[PDB]
Amino acid sequence: ADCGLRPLFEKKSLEDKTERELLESYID
Amino acid sequence: IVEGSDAEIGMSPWQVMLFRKSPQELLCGASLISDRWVLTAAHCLLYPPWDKNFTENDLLVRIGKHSRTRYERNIEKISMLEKIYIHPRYNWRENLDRDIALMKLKKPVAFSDYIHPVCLPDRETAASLLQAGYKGRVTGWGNLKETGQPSVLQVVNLPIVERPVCKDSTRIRITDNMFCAGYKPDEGKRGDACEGDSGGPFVMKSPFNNRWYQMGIVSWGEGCDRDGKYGFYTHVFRLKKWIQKVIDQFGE
Amino acid sequence: DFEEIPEEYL
Ligand SMILES: Cc1cc(OC[C@H](C)Nc2ccncc2)cc(C(=O)N(CCC(=O)NC(C)(C)C)C(C)C)c1
Ligand SMILES: [Ca+2]
Ligand code: NA
Repeated sequence: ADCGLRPLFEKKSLEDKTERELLESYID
Repeated sequence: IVEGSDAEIGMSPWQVMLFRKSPQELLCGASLISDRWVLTAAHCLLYPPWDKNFTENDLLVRIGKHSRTRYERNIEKISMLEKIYIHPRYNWRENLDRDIALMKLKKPVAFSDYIHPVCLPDRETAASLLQAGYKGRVTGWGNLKETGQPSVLQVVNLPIVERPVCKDSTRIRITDNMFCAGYKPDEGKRGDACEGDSGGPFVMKSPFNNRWYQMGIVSWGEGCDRDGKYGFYTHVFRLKKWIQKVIDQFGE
Repeated sequence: DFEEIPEEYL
């Protein structure tokens, strides 16, 4: 099951322009 | 979406447009959770105070889209509905408690670079990620302002808000089946869902396994992007027993 | 405002 893994991003190890903003909020 | 930006191509491949057949118009957002099941808000389908009560043959689902208004030949897929399931305890009279519906497609949709399902959270996911200050992402083709419409899918990242602040922002009774998200007036950044974004997904990217999870569904709001107001989202994990019951009873 | 979709889906 490959839910939640986008063909044009996670499947090719490319990041989208603003997902890092999400990760940076995940602090603690 | 107010104060968002254009999506990248393939950024939200689980995004679904609910499309009214006639007159042809955007009705709502939705999300793809498997090859035959689409998740949305119950208020996209049923809201008697505004004379809304749509049946299966009234709508279509459009998957893989980017452009709002164009027919995106060789990219999007259009699906008919076999059946609608609304939560039996959806509280349309008061506060849209349990604002959730499922739609089973007549035929399975083929996945592609543009069409791919989102994950649903389990208990541990929700616990790890549904915390004040943590940001999720909302997408849609709804209005750009409260009082126009985008050429392509819009995207905005918004922080989950502390439940006492959510409660203190509104006269409506909030429940544990809802959460709110948005910036505070002192935070300076802005952003919200708006009319036509209802039913779309609030997603979070797990830092544990790099997968996207749908934590929320765009539910109700009072205005759009108003200082001191927050958007409200159906708490998907809290309603997952119902999701699972429906798919286990009626799925193929 | 919306482009017509193929007849097949209506
Ligand atoms: C069907 C519906 C939809 C709705 O908001 C849709 C709207 C598009 N949703 C969002 C907007 C901005 N951000 C996040 C979400 C808001 C409402 C609403 O106004 N409600 C209140 C209705 C109500 O009681 N109104 C008065 C005037 C009688 C008090 C609901 C039931 C909470 C109803
Ligand atoms: Ca209150
Ligand atoms: Na606000």
